[PDB]
Amino acid sequence: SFKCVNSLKEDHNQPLFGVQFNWHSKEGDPLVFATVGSNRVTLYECHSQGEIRLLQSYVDADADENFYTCAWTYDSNTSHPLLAVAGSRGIIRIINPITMQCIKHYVGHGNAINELKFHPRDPNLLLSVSKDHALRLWNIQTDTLVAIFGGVEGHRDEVLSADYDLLGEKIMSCGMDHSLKLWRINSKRMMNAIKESYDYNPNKTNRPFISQKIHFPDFSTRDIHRNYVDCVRWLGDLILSKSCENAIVCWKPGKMEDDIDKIKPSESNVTILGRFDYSQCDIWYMRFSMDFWQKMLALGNQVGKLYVWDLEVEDPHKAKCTTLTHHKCGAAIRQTSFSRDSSILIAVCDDASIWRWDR
Amino acid sequence: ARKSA
Repeated sequence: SFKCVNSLKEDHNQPLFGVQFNWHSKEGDPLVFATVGSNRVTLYECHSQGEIRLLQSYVDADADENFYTCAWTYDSNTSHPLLAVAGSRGIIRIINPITMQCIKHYVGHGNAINELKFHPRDPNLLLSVSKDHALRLWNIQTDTLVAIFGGVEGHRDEVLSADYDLLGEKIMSCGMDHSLKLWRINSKRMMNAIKESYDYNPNKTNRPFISQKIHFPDFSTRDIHRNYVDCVRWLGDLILSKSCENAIVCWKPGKMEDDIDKIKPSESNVTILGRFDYSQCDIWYMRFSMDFWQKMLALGNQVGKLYVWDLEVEDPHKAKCTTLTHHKCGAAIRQTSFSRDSSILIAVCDDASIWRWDR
Repeated sequence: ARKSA
């Protein structure tokens, strides 16, 4: 249960495509979130009585850049939080949130970057998914491209989303080819490639760092959705994914009894465990989020209504839905984010507005 | 499928 305590709008009037709370903020520090839209990323700090305090932006030198996505991590040596941002230029920027300086940047993808995710156990491993049909895993400690996930048996159109499982042993990706694909990263090959990426220092050797070209997923399906698949998340060994068909589907590879780690590349079946329907979300690039504990899931629709499902129930199809509406919130909500303590939910919109809901 | 309404 939540109530709307404040809203604001950013001056550019372009869509805000992304929002993320920093879940690596120190004890006793105020809750901070980043928004991305137009050619900028902006940080805000949440205070009492609904106050949303504007801090500082990073604004790209290219007026034609459009940032789509951001993801928090921290510097593994200093603990200081870092923020990665990317979008239409296909350039990943690593931003120091304190000063909003761009510390370094990576380029590879043949196009726009649609999503960034950090590995759940290793703050240096950054996944990017691209309009060029590939995913890339980067090590931002050694500045190395560890692997490219692609090929003719990889995605055949834009990759729109991906997610690591809890342990960071595998990734599920999804995109415009209507497919969801599993890529295991705990193979001997991949764990070795990771270990070598940490051993690489271009000042101490002559070799370039060789990336893995991974051209075959460990599972693939087009049997969940019938249109572009634009958001995916692991829930334990199950998958939650959505398309633009007004449903989030909960499913797993194989038959009901099949262990995720026994699934082979040729597996032809999937099992649907449930489906959460909602209304008026027919456009693509509309992302749901979960709280830190994965007890809840929030999604906005294309007319400014928020749906929140309580997943603290015995089976996925028993999820309990709550809806959150405000008479002044009428634009498409692109993404939501919960604070780490679950006390605040933020929604951002196509009209550049930001909406704060307090628990 | 359209990206915006």
